[PDB]
Amino acid sequence: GNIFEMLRIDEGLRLKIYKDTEGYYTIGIGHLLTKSPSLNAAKSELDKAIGRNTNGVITKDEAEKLFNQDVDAAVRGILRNAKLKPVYDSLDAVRRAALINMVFQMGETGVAGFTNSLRMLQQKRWDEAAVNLAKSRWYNQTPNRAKRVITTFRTGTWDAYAADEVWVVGMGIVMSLIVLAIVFGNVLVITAIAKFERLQTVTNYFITSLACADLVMGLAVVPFGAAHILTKTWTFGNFWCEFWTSIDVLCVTASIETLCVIAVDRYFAITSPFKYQSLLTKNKARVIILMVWIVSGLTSFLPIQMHWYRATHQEAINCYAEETCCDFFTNQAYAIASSIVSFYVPLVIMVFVYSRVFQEAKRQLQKIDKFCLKEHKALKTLGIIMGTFTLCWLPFFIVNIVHVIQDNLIRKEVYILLNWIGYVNSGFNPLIYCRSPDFRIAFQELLCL
Amino acid sequence: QVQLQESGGGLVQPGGSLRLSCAASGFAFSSYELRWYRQAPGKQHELVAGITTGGNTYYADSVKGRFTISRDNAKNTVYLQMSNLRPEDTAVYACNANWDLLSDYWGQGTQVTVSSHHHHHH
Ligand SMILES: OCc1cc([C@@H](O)CNCCCCCCOCCCCc2ccccc2)ccc1O
Ligand SMILES: CCCCCCCC/C=C\CCCCCCCC(=O)OC[C@H](O)CO
Ligand SMILES: CCCCCCCC/C=C\CCCCCCCC(=O)O
Ligand SMILES: [Mg+2]
Ligand code: NI
Ligand code: NI
Ligand code: NI
Repeated sequence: GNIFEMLRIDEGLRLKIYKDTEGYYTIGIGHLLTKSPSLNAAKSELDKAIGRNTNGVITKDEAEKLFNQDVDAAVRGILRNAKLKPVYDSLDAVRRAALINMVFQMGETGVAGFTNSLRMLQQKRWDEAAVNLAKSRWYNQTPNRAKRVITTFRTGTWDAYAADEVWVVGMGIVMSLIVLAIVFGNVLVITAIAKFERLQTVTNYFITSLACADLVMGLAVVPFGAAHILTKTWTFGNFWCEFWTSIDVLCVTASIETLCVIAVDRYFAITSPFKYQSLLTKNKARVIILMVWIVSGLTSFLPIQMHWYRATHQEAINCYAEETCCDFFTNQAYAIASSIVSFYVPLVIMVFVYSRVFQEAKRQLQKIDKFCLKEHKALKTLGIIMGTFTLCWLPFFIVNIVHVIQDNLIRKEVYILLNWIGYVNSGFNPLIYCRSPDFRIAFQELLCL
Repeated sequence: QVQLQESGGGLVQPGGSLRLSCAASGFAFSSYELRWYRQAPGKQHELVAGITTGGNTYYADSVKGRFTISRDNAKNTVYLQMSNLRPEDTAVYACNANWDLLSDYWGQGTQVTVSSHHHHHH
């Protein structure tokens, strides 16, 4: 049925109790629990509606079960109403769903109040009732939804609900591009450094580690993350979910920490350049990246596979047990423990050592007025690094801290978006740390093959 | 990998002259900015001379007029001809090629000692 699909993209789906536009406790696919501000009253109504102790959380099956009931209860409410029934009978299948939509939203006795537009609706004068419905509180309260229902009423088509498919297939396109950019980018980088011995420097050994983490992310994390979002489900095991999210945290931790290692690498190459090649050896270099991945392993696979990350609230417990749920619920402890160890500590180090580099550049910039190309290009690169890095990961790791401190603040969608903003940073890294003339030559050679 | 080897340092009478050579191998030399840095014992490192890709040379106030930096792209070598040397010029001189923040390569550095009593063991 189309009325079922229509309401699914009008009410969405939330397995936990939330507040709708009017501030009423709602759950599932737009099922009003109570018009009272009492959470306990809402939780009691949910328990009665489902038939078990819910803790404010239901399942997807229980959501569609309540959904089908609410739709049926709306149709019955129309047929029993003596002012709505002649209109419903008059309307076609598509326009019927539009009427069911309003009743689903405002109730049978609430829709019946629209005397003027109900008349114009039965008279089949669509364009009249179209602008007549716009002059109501229902339109002012929910502008985006009312326009979709009114459009369906005056056209008799589903063109108003055709946007959802466009944004999905469009998002599927841009996700494919991201995956392609990350893989093509980092493969080209790792290949170039490996094949050509001239590029194998101490600094560029760190970039290989970075490009490796970024590569695995573009191969393992991002593609399966795109499928999880587009299909709106997880078509793999609970094992594969716990394995996939491990690679997520592992690669992110490795990627960000390696960015920090590069930063400290340049710190010694700028502040104490005469000791640089003595402090940082090829041997010490691989020792550092060993520690990076060793650490990253202890923040990803160890806490996750041992179920130390797991939260304790009901929605998490249901998610962990559901073979089609792969939402990343974490306890407050692991969240802030993994956040500081995979971002904030690298951040404060990165800001410190780059502040010092900023000083050393400005200091030399004061000595001579012209021909300061080295310091100018340093400052410019310095901006691009801290710019794209913080702009990509800081918002995510801010809301990552917030959502485990005060819930009902950070939405699911915005956690995903800001996390994917961090994902594309893996695609940006080959555009930042591989700009050298020797990289450009190595790239024009591999692509000319 | 990238390599920068200095040669031409050592001992020299005060007022004498030395010519530092810096051989480069492993990168696109011609499109790199070259500089000569030095570091006296127990002191902060300082810039001696520098030459751009265009050929623009710039020097420190203390060695201006005495030292002369030049580059040979055909041989991937940058030189630092330094005359009228002084006991203050006694330091470890290092070669440095640079493109951006990450493409910054340094040499091992060569020791230049300026004094009059060279191999006079009093
Ligand atoms: O643990 C922090 C952390 C996070 C990350 C991120 O890369 C983890 N990415 C996980 C992607 C999988 C997300 C699957 C869908 O999860 C839905 C959101 C659950 C969390 C949540 C739930 C409700 C409201 C806000 C946030 C890397 C390293 C880290 O240390
Ligand atoms: C920029 C994003 C800041 C995020 C938080 C960072 C905290 C401070 C640490 C490093 C800042 C380095 C500042 C680099 C400024 C570059 C200025 C510039 O654009 O230079 C133009 C060029 O020199 C003209 O010829
Ligand atoms: C020796 C250096 C080690 C570096 C890696 C540190 C990794 C820290 C990652 C998280 C530790 C596990 C956090 C789980 C919290 C458990 C408390 C709880 O269950 O509420
Ligand atoms: Mg699961
Ligand atoms: Ni497990
Ligand atoms: Ni003597
Ligand atoms: Ni002697």
